[PDB]
Amino acid sequence: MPPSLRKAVAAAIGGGAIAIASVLITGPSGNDGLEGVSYIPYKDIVGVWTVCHGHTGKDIMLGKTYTKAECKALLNKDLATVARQINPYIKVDIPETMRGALYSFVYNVGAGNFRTSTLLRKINQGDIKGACDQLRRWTYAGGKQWKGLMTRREIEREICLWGQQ
Amino acid sequence: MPPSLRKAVAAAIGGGAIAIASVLITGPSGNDGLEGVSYIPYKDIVGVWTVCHGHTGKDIMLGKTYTKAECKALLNKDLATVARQINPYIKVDIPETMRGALYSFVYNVGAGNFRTSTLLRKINQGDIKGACDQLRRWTYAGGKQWKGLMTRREIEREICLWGQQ
Repeated sequence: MPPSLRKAVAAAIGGGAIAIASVLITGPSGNDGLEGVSYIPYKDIVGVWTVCHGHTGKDIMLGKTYTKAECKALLNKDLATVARQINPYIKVDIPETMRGALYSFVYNVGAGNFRTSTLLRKINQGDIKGACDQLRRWTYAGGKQWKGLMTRREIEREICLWGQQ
Repeated sequence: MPPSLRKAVAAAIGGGAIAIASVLITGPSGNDGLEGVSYIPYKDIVGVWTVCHGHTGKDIMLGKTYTKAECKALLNKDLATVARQINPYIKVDIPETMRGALYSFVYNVGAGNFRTSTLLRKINQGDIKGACDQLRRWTYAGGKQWKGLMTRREIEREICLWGQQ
């Protein structure tokens, strides 16, 4: 992964899994994360209105320009939700970096998908490393494998393994 | 369908399939259709850089704020590309309204999915009404049905059937 990303993540680690995921998502510069960004709401290709760093919800105001700070609060709020949604499903100790990597993965694929994942099963068997490899299976959409998802999962995979090599 | 769209598509008919498809994608106002719109490029959910009416390609200037006029020009080229991609595969005559609906559909799901569809199979065997119904089967992605695609397919289906009712 880009050296600038490694560095932003390392700076974020003291903030814990939330800060780490936040960095993966926005990138150090706010433009350059794993998630696309727009300060004006837009319809994605499944017809869902999206704003900021991929925030979705019925709170989104159509004719409105969101501030950098409004977007930060939305992300924090959404990542808190991700944490609440998956943490009780994780039943072994894991590094804050892996947890952060998982918030990013789930921010993308959704908590339902996480809860029924083979990945989660591997985690709970104490198979931390193998759970990290499972990220590779999540690179398909619309019946097709996507280079952008492959890259995204390799980066998520790397933070996943940040502790263990 | 919304009456405003009905009027727009009706006005577009003399302009052929491309003008019809343009109405569907950009909407009656040119600023609110089936497909989303952004004037600053952004990375979509499969990590692909996008701008304007969902334009993708090697010609996207990341630091540029695009104008409406620029966005419509790009859509125009992309629609001609969709037509080039699918028209040789359609062996029977179909109304312009139906072909316009198909451009919009293929703009969403891609020419690969179209070329292998049961939808196309039915078209070329003359089952036009059956082709149109097939659209309703294209509302799934990431293992779930999306209300936004269901609404889109219904709009595209109505146009697809414009001729015969």
